[PDB]
Amino acid sequence: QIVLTQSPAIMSASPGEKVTMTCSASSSVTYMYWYQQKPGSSPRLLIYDTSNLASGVPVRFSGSGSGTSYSLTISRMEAEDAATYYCQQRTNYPLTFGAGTKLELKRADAAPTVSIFPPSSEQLTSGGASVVCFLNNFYPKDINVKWKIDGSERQNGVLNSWTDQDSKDSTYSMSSTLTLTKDEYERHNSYTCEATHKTSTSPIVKSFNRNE
Amino acid sequence: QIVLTQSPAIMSASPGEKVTMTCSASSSVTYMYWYQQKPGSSPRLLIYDTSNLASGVPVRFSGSGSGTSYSLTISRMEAEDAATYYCQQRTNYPLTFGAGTKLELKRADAAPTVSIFPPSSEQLTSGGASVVCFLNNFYPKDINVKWKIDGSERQNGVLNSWTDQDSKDSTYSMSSTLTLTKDEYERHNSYTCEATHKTSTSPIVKSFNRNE
Amino acid sequence: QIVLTQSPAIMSASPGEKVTMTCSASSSVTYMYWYQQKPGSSPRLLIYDTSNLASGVPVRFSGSGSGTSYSLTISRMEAEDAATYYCQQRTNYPLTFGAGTKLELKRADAAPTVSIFPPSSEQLTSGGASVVCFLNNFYPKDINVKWKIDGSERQNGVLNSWTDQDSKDSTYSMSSTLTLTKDEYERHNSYTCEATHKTSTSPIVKSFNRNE
Amino acid sequence: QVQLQQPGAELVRPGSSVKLSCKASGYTFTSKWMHWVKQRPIQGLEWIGNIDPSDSETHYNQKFKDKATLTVDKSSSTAYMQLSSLTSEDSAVYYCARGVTRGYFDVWGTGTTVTVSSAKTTAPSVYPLAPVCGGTTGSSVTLGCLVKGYFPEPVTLTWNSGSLSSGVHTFPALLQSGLYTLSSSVTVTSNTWPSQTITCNVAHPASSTKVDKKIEPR
Amino acid sequence: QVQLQQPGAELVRPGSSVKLSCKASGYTFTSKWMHWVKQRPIQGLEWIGNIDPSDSETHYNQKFKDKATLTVDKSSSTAYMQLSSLTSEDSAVYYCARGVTRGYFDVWGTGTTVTVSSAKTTAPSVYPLAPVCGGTTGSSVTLGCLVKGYFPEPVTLTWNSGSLSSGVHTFPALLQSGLYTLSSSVTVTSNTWPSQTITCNVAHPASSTKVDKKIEPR
Amino acid sequence: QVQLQQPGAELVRPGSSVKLSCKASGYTFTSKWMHWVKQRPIQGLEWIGNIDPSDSETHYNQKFKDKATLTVDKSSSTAYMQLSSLTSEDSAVYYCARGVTRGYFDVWGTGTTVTVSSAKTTAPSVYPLAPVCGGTTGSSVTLGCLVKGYFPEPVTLTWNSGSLSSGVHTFPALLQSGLYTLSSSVTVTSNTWPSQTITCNVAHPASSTKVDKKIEPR
Repeated sequence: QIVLTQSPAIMSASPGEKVTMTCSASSSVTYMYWYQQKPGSSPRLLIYDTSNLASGVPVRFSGSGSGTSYSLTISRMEAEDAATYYCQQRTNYPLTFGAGTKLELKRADAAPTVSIFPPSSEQLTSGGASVVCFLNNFYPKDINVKWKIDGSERQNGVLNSWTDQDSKDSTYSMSSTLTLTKDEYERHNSYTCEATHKTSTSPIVKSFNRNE
Repeated sequence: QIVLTQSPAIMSASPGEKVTMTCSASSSVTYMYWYQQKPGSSPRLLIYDTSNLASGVPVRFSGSGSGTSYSLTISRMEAEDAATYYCQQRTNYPLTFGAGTKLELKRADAAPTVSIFPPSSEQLTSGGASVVCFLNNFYPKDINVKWKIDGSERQNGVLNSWTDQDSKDSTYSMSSTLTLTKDEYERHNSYTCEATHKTSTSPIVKSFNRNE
Repeated sequence: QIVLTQSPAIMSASPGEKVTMTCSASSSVTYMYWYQQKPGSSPRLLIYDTSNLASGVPVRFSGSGSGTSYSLTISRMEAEDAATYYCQQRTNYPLTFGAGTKLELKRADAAPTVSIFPPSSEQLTSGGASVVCFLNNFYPKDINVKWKIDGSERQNGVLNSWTDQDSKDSTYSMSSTLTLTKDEYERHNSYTCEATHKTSTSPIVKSFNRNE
Repeated sequence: QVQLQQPGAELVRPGSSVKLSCKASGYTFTSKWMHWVKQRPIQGLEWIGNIDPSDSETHYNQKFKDKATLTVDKSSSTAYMQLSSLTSEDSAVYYCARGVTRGYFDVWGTGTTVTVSSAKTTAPSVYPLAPVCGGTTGSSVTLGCLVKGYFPEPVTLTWNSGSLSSGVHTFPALLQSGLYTLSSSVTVTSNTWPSQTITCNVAHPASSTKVDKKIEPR
Repeated sequence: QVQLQQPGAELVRPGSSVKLSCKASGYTFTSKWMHWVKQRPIQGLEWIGNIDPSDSETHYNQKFKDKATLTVDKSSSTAYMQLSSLTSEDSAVYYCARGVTRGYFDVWGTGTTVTVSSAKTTAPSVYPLAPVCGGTTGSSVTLGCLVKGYFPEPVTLTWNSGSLSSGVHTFPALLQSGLYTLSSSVTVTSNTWPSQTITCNVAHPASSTKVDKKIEPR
Repeated sequence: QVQLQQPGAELVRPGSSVKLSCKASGYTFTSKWMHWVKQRPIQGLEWIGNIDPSDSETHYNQKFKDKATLTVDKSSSTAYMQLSSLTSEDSAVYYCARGVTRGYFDVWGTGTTVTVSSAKTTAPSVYPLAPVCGGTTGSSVTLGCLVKGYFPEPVTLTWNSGSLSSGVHTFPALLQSGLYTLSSSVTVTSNTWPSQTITCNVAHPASSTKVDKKIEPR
């Protein structure tokens, strides 16, 4: 019945430095358990009974704490450690997990690359028109999209999907797609997708015209 | 009679990381004392006799050292710790303080917002003319102002006042005001206040015209 | 016969923070030795027999490790510590060194200043023409140069020389020089040297014309 | 050694029931506790219950009664979990888990993704995405392949039958009223396109579809 | 518990004298040492001296003789400090301080700000600051209220009688030949101004002034 | 105390031999091991061998036989090293080194730079670098002095006979087919040039050259 809060929610650390992750319990807890989950894979046990390590766990992970405050410490951050980490408790059945500390790998500031695509003739045949705007290779994850039709902003019918952090260059990529009807698409001419990133206040602008 | 130098003078640290502050004495000292002063409040005792903590002091502050070199260490930096910290000595009567280590809170680079204001008609009635240029929300504190009248720079009669770091967004704000007479104001037309910040080499320029 | 790899190759650390440098051996080693070499000076012994310090070595350097993995740790980084550090082994005669961990001092991002110079009349007398482009005061060291003649890129005959990190402002400077013949120089008019730095994606462009 | 195999995905309409299994090997099944955990997109891990086959002990999370009924087959070999109710709330990844006594887990199963939806299995579409009429800025051209309106997951998207893989960003699908929408981008130099052939290939096992769409210049 | 109350501010001309006090409660006054500390803008904390009422022990900083004369009233209750000379150098914040023996301090007083100036008490002015003729760039409009030529400190500046407080930057006053100058900025959206009323309110207790100035569009 | 002096630079053609020496003082020469180390630009430190004069023990690196022949003169005083082969591979900085037994070093010598080249000793040129025709952007003007085609190293470049040193960047020379090329930049304000005289001074000891070139405006 105990509620476990893991802090912070999103971690950003560079390879080769000390990493301290913390979990906090509502009331007194006797033993703590930690779990690692890499993207697209089953979770695994790292630490059991507050401090002891599981078999197969590399010598860099450490755990400590008591009562309400507990910590998982990584002495030296490695590339294969970029994963989500979870709190785990008992002596209160349930038997609950934490929110999940997402350890993300640090990268030097990256600027997004934008490519806007007009709706295909095959979709315009069916009666639908989806304008796809690709936002590729940027750091960090947080970014804002703004669809502008003839200057006026559009909010409904927008689809936004992000990718997980890349294993090679450690950058994020997202796909922005606005869905419209054949009638709604042909009424207007200019279509713009704007990217508002932390790297620059000036929006990265890619646009096209329908009549052309 | 001992001179105590605290180093560094201005500290910049992000929440949740180790903070080491140092004080250095001219000659041998037996015991050291540390004092915290938050903006707009009376100072208080943190550490007494080099290492012992005062009553009411949160469990994160620590002290150590000997002879000439002494240190105050904060294991984990919190938001309510942004304050000025002072050295304190005896066995040499006086009985002197250090310069004062100003612990400022760290924030992601912020760009200044500029708003220039023409002198009010109420002041122009009296015979004075003050052109006020507000520089709002920027990080860090260090910034340069440049008043340009018709292109030519003005240096005398300039008033510059800074604010303390904000509790919510952790940004600095300053007020630039140039005072002129009614005769000096009406002789020229163009009035410009330029902001030279670390964020961008290009000055943030806001200006107006008198005749308009 | 043991191969020693020092990691990383180039270190970047700010004054007043913990510095951990590591050397790795091919097989088991009994004792390790470390060597400091400042630019334009003879190397010197810092650590002998894994942990013991040499005479004259300041109290901030430390060493530890065993078997294959060994470390040199600097507790607090100082300005006079910016040097190349080398691994050293025996019990395997040779008696080999590591690659060399270059400890470089950290500085707040600096933008390059470019000055392009046309070939002197004294050299044009001999029949040669060297266009010199100076790239001064930038951080970090890594930068790209691009010579453009009338728009077209030139790659052969380019000479690039870097300086060591400055002791005062901690910035790098490089000299780019393209060598051409009197015939090759007078056939074209426009000459451009472009600087591609990490600070800005937009190249810093300085150019001139021959006929003018 | 210790392996806890469980089927890929189950797709069942609201109201009806699902019987999940977990084929356990690498250890003595009747010795160690078997636990079950539910994981949702952005809500975290939720523990359901656990069975000991010994000594038959069946624990449950009070919030999961009586949505889950746990039983164990011991011959053969597996641990069973029946979900009775089935609502849109139930749509999540369900994990098998081994543990030595209450209450922590050593090894986790492959995980079965359960999708509770009234939607029917449908074939994909596949559309070619070509750059603006004229030329692309720079030296690197960007191409795309849009797959709109398909159920259920997944779809295998490969460029040039498997000859192109470098610089490819495949974006995860999102639910849009019963039918998924997936997109993928590829960045190559201007010397390869449109001089050489580039084709996006999409296959859907649930509908037996094989589409090869060539990106023609506008 | 332990509280060391002392008056707000004292304003005395050069040449004359000041008698500072410190009302002590929460502990036995006659048991613990009483210290006095002077703090200047950008020069740091400077210790003046300390009295023990027991056992009457009065220590002084050699640099502060005989500018300060320390005495203690024990009935009532307070610790006194008379500054004799008074120059522009003396203008600082003076702190009361409790301590157990020499020479460190546990609890500090509220602090009395002393201003040594030949200037006379004067009423404020208050001026409305309006943006450029036409329109403001963006969606957020910026307004100001300039208070020029007042003595002494402080001045309470509130927007809309206390209804507006979010996004307000009040800038500290600076000394400009006997009379202070203070400014304050406020950032609000264009849908509120000039559709709704915005008024800056300034009150000065030393002159009994109450000014409400409405920012009219140019 | 302990000093290991060795000559500046040696310049010998391919095929012929070099005899390096190391004048040792500050300690008993016949007590501590003498080691020799080769350092190349971007390849790291390479240990060559070591002699004990006691007890005459001469160790060698297997990769350095028989390119190096180590002998010791004990009177006088020095440790000798003869390089027999000499190729373009040998061009490096050779270090003297003291150590107590095998196999680490306490104190290092000044280092002798050896250049194996078929090139002949040649005089420098010196050329004045003036900014663009008209004016320079900003307030700080930039001037240069290009030295092209000289052998061997080094060249001493000073501005205004030694009166100008602030804001001067001297760039290391690079090998360009037998003859070196060196450049240096200087940043000064527009009020000094061309109002005052600026002159770059270059001296080459191997050719007995002294050039003073004045930068005239274009």
